[PDB]
Amino acid sequence: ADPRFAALETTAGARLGVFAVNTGSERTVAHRADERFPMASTFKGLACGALLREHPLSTGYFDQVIHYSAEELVDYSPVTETRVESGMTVAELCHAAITASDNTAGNQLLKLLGGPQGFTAFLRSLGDDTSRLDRWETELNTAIPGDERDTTTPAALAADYRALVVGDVLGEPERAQLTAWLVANTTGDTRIRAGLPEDWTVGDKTGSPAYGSALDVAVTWPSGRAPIVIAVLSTKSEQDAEPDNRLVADATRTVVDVL
Repeated sequence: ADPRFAALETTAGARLGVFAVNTGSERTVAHRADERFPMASTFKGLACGALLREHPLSTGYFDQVIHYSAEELVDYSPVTETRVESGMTVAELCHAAITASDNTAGNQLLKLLGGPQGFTAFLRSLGDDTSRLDRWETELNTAIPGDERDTTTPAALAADYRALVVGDVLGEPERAQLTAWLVANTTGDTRIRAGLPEDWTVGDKTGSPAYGSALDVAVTWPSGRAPIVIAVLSTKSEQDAEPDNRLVADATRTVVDVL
C-alpha cells in the first residue's frame, strides 16, 4: 500500500477509509476499504437511485406532489421547510436531498421506499450485503464507534455509486438525472472536489455526522478518460470532534497521484 494514507490519518487524528477505482483500467486504491464508517447523508444519492429504479421517469411517478406535513420537518430542511404549504414533487425532493442534503427530503424518499428497511433491501439488490440503513434523519447521524447501524464501507459505497452512475442498474433517463443531481451538488466544494484537477467533471454526495466525521463519495471524469469512482470516509474518536474537510481533499489528491 502507499504509505501516504497512514501518514495522513495519523497526522489528522482520524480513521481514514479510502476506496477508488479507475473504471477504464480497473486499477484500485484502498485503505481500510472494508472497515465500517457512518453512511449518513451519503445514503441520499442511493435513495434517489432506488426510487428511480422502482419508478422510472416515464411512469410519471416523479411528477406527483408529496404533501408532507410541517410535523415531519426535521433539523436541516433548507428546501422542504419552504414548501410545506404546497408540497413538493418527488423530483424536487430528490434534487433537495442530493444537492442541498435536505434531511426532511431524505426522510420523504425513505418513506416512499418503505423506510430504512426498504432502502436496505435496495442495497442488497445491488449486491451490497454490507451497507445498512436502520434509522431516519436525524438519528442516523450519531456515528457511535462500533455501532453498525447506518454504516457502509468505502468499497461498498463506491461500488453502489459506480453501479448506479457508471453502470447500467438504472435506465438511461434515470442514470442521466441521478448524474446531473450529483454534478450539481452544492455541499462538496472543500472535499473530493478540492483534491481533483480543475478540469475533471465531478458529481458527489457528502455527509458530516457526529464523531468529527467527514464523508464524501464521487464519480469523476478526467478529460476524455473513463470515470474514476472515489469514496473517502473519515471519523474521529470523540463525539464532539471537528470534521476535517482538508483530510478528504488530501486523501483525494493522493488517490489521483496513485492512479
